[PDB]
Amino acid sequence: MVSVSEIRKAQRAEGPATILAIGTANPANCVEQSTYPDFYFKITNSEHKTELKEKFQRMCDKSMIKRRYMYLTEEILKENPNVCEYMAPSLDARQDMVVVEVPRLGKEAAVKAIKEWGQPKSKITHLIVCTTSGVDMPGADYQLTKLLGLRPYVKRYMMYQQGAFAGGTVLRLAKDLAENNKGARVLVVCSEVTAVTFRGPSDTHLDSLVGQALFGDGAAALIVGSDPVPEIEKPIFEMVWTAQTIAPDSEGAIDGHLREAGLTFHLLKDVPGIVSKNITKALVEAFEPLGISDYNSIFWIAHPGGPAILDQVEQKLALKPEKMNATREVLSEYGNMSSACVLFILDEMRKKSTQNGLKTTGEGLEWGVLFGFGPGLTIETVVLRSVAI
Amino acid sequence: MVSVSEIRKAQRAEGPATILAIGTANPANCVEQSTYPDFYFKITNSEHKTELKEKFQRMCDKSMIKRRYMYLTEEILKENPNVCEYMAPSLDARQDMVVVEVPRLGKEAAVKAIKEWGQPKSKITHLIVCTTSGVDMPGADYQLTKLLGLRPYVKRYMMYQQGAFAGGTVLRLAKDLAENNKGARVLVVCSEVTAVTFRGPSDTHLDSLVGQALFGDGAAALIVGSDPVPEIEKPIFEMVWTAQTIAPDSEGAIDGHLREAGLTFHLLKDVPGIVSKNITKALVEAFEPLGISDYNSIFWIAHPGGPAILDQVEQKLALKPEKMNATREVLSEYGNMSSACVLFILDEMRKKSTQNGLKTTGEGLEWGVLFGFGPGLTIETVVLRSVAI
Ligand SMILES: CC(C)(COP(=O)(O)OP(=O)(O)OC[C@H]1O[C@@H](n2cnc3c(N)ncnc32)[C@H](O)[C@@H]1OP(=O)(O)O)[C@@H](O)C(=O)NCCC(=O)NCCSC(=O)CC(=O)O
Ligand SMILES: CC(C)(COP(=O)(O)OP(=O)(O)OC[C@H]1O[C@@H](n2cnc3c(N)ncnc32)[C@H](O)[C@@H]1OP(=O)(O)O)[C@@H](O)C(=O)NCCC(=O)NCCSC(=O)CC(=O)O
Repeated sequence: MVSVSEIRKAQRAEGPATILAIGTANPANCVEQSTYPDFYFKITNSEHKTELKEKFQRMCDKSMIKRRYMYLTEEILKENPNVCEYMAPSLDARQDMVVVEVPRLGKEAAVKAIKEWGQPKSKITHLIVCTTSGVDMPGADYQLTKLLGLRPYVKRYMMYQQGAFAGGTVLRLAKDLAENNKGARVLVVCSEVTAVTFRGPSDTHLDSLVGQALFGDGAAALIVGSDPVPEIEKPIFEMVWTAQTIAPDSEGAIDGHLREAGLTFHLLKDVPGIVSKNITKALVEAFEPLGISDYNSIFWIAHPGGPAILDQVEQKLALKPEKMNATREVLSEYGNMSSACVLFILDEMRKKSTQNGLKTTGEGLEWGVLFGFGPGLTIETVVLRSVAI
Repeated sequence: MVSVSEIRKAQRAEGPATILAIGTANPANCVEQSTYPDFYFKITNSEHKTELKEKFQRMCDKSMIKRRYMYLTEEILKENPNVCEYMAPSLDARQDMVVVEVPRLGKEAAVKAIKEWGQPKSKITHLIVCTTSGVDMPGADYQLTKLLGLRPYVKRYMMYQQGAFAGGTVLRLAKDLAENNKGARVLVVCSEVTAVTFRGPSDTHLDSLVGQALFGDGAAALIVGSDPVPEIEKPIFEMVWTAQTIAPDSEGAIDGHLREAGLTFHLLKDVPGIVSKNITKALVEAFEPLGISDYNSIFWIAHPGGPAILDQVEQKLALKPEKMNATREVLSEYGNMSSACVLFILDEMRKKSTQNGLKTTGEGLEWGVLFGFGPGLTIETVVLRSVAI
């Protein structure tokens, strides 16, 4: 009797998944980078490690980060000496921080996105939450449903322990949820808190130390939907095509293990080298089908894992220095916020484009690319189209 | 110049997401339930806790589980006393087990699904991995990509710390990935290992104790795609509609926290009561639009969190005793395997339907329902259509 073909035709959306609102938030504690080496070596009781402190000073001076926002404060760190050690049992304390802070910070960003969107939160049909900081059951998706008062029947996607490429992963996921479901409006929240990875310095673990110069906190929220209601909703960017891949010869480039001493990273190859070496193949896969091969002709969003990734990509491709302006401005004012970074960069780009009277939200250009980089080594690619004005 | 409308039309699939292959696997160690109370109280050094052992005997006798498969053995447990205690620092040891066992067991199930499917593994475009046992970076999705030799550009969805409703969550996700992307073939793997939750008994934590009578290990893998190639591929079930909701008055019904002592569950209400009280609303949302209100007329798959959930649902709705046969057979022969359970039940159902000469893979019936239950309290609903023969 019942036709599945008819149900399927009626159930799906028609146009491209579109970003309709972006909102961000960060912990209130602003930590200057200029003074961080002194602060970090003093709070971890490592002032005697003179040569290591000099190496960390050089890491901070080359970071290209001016400041970062951290949930962790001097007072919290003084109450948690095992978090200040390089390797001490401390997961319970870290989890107690981040199981609450991830959804709290995500809530602030989401409220800002929902206000911009301007439509009832009862129209949110799907919720994607993403974090690399802590895990719990029910997860941060259930907590944000409760905190925001979303409908209990919101369809949830809890992306845990994902890593820094997952701002691209949540976009890749939201595209399919919005496009295959008529009326669907997806709230996307990436919320990342360094309390799980902060730890003291050790001279035989310099890969862990460079994370202490770069990682910062923040959350970003999006509303994503297909078939925007003209003039009620306001498109910012459209998603057109996505990919994910594992770079060859990158085994163990970025490992991260969640243990009794928290989350510890381990770096085993040359991340800037691997990303630079494999970015062109990612661009030809995305843009050869669209007939574009001039990579200065598109707008750019790249996860700023560190400044060397950006510099080597710019050099490899001969990007004009300005292509990475929005990326570098986020790195400078917030540091590497893992999965959220790329979403802050989208917000900076559209805000500066609009503020400065450019013709599109993608710096006056039509087509754009967003890249996430992280453990695997994984590269996430999202092809975007800007919107006029 | 470029038309996004044309790209979107060309990029999407046309028909309903279809399950094209199912494969399962379990650890080799088969643990009888009849003797488990003696084994478990002896291995955890709790033989002196006489009244608690009697309560556990009653839990096991009412479980309706005949046997379970466990990665954990007597030899492993004897090497890990802190895993045998109710609450001892042990996450590092547990993580070391499950970061390897989750992908190993998932690989076995996936190979079986890929063999059934019969098509090149190079046609797998998307991979969803789901587990509640351990987390790592790169995740179990990267490990399975490597173990199976999938293409490096497979698009991955790593669902961590999800909980027992997530066999429904992976179906909900795979439906959108398959339906919105022409040609997409999704490998879905749920792989669940009790090494993260096993722990000794405590008479002030009886909610943790009932998990020790019920939780078992296993993995299940699916191939999901839209637009199956007639007679090359072989549809088993079609997905038509999905939902997820949070039952009212269920705050803290099933909490699970991942700590330095591993994953510990905490039960605070009446799960069978909450599920039974809210299942009818879930069924009317799913089936009122299809015009069906006789819930014996559809085929059933329900997460067997415990036998009381099943009994109270059967009683509430006046299901014939046979509706839950496939569900109860899985509970009996494997116990509660968290997210994988529901996928084992789909395999049992289609195998028994085919074996016994019924007309469809859904026990001779056309429409069916699959439910996942877990932390939140969350209910996942997936509406399925069977396939002839
Ligand atoms: C660290 C940088 C900002 C510095 O770049 P520069 O080229 O400008 O600078 P430089 O060599 O003069 O100083 C950088 C400092 O890094 C340190 N350093 C140098 N060699 C290194 C090595 N192989 N192992 C670890 N750290 C190293 C030294 O202290 C050195 O200063 P000196 O030797 O002179 O004292 C850049 O390397 C960077 O962007 N790398 C980031 C690549 C990446 O892995 N980031 C991904 C996320 S981090 C990660 O850890 C993820 C995670 O854990 O999940
Ligand atoms: C445990 C059962 C198999 C037993 O059911 P019966 O009705 O047949 O039996 P019964 O009362 O005679 O014995 C069941 C035993 O459960 C124990 N028991 C009874 N009262 C309980 C309570 N409120 N707290 C905890 N456990 C309880 C007692 O030992 C009792 O035996 P006696 O008192 O006579 O010694 C059933 O309750 C069940 O299916 N519950 C499962 C509901 C659910 O929560 N499962 C979700 C996953 S578990 C979870 O823990 C998830 C997780 O942690 O993530």
